[PDB]
Amino acid sequence: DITVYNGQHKEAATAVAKAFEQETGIKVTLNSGKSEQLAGQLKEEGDKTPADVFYTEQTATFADLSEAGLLAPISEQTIQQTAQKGVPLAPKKDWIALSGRSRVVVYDHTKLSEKDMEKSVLDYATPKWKGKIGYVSTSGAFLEQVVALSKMKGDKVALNWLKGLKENGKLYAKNSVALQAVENGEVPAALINNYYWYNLAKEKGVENLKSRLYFVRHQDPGALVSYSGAAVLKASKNQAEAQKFVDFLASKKGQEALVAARAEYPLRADVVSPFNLEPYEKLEAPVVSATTAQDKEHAIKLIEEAGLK
Amino acid sequence: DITVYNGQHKEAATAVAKAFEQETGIKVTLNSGKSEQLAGQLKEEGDKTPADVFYTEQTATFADLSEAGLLAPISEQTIQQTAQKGVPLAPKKDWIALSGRSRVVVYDHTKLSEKDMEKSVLDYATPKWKGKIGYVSTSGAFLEQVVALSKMKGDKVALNWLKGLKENGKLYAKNSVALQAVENGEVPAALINNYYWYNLAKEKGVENLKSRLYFVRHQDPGALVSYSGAAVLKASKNQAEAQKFVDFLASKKGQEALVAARAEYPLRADVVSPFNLEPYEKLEAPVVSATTAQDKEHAIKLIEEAGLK
Ligand SMILES: [Fe+3]
Ligand SMILES: [Fe+3]
Repeated sequence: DITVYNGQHKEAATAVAKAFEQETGIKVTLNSGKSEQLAGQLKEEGDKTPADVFYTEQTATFADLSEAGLLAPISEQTIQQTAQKGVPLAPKKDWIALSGRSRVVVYDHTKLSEKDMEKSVLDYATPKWKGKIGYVSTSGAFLEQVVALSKMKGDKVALNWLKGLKENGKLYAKNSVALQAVENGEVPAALINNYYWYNLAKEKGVENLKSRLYFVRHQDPGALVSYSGAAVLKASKNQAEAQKFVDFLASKKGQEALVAARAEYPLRADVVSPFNLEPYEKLEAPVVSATTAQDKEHAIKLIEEAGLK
Repeated sequence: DITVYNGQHKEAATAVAKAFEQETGIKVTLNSGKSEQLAGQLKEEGDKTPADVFYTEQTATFADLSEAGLLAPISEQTIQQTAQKGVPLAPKKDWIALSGRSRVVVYDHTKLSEKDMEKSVLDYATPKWKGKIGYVSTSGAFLEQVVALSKMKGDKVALNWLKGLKENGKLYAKNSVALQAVENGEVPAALINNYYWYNLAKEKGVENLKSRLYFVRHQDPGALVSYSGAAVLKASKNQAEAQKFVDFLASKKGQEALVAARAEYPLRADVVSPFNLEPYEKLEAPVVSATTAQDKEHAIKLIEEAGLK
């Protein structure tokens, strides 16, 4: 049996866990929490951690752990299975990307049309959007967005964008809350990840939603796709089973289990999401290098500088 | 007017040069030679080089130059244009990949069928292939193959493969010569890059060729796609024009010019090669990280160790 530190949304974890149990008879115990505290805790437990696997919303969360040598290597053959355009590869083969989440703009289509949308994510952080654009600065994908800005456009552009959000945007604690804020009409638009919308649409029927998704495309930084993944703890006592679980998540059955439950992009070529996602290729997402521990600290620095935290 | 140090096959360079001149009225002077000597020479000339642009068969050739800060940065927007699955991105935005070349096995179809081919590139380096498999150890893509082996399979596997080639394979000075050796029946099969074959087929008619291509697929290291690219010299006096030339090579018209002449894969999504190449996606090529200067030295070391050089 194995213990999974779960930084993914609960519905994602349960779905793959149940499937795995069903397929193999290995029981999975989930210890759920926010991707960051979890990463922190693993550093602190070191070789005494009870965790076997760490499953998180953002591969960027693996940077520190990998640098400190806390993660075990995966087979190259597994890694190759989810290697698609834009997907980061762990330099030490000690973590794997498994699903993609797109940055999107959600907006109230009963107040706006595509026609009112911007051609760049940069443009939302302006007075023109004063108190009209929601954002989530504590979001993991928000930080990746910052790193992407900095790498694609440079620090000044990035900083300006942050300062702009601070002055003009409405801050929400979580992506889900931001999405609700649009539906409830608190704000007309918000920057979040794609999956929340589709998920909400399935529960409620798109016909009943005020909100719709807008894709920035044309390789803008705001077209960023970031990835969720997993890693095996070097400290694990149950290597056979831990490895088996990570491999399963990269298999056709594990990808199917995940995509059925959550509107994230599968990374295997032979799996179709049932959610009718906007086709990857049409996203025109830019390719960005993997976020390193140093990239991470740097983005944090900018956020602070802009006075966001 | 600009001066291009040309490490690409002459027919590639001329074709893009002519096109560029035609489109812009800027004259291009080509100084042709082998990608390595050229790279060496640029190091040696430093800030006194007369080169404006360096155009080469293998992006790996840029590693040293970039490390020494000899290359100028390109626009991120240009870089994004050729960023496809598997394509390496320059960490300092100071070089760009422009076309892909696949590793392939060519074989005499009047002596063998696919059925006699191997499922892995590893298997050709065996006694079963004694004096029956041609290889080119001085080839730029050969070195990349070595790096890929080492990164995917580890050093021992790599070394074994090299030693195997040494004992069992027939060595040729160049890819073209290897290809001819198959046609002339000196060897039944050889490891080269895809473009030579297609090019030969167009001049001569496939119906007149003994040789055919075999793709290893399934993410084997022998399914490697490596890339040709260009860079602007930091020392250039003609930056405006040099940059314009690199941007042109990444444009639709520059990619078209190239693919018309040479059977390499375009990297832009809106360009179709007229050569009827095996579709990229069907190659099942593995994704490998960019070759660093250090990777390069390491591969050289293995080659030596195996007694190849
Ligand atoms: Fe989330
Ligand atoms: Fe060549």
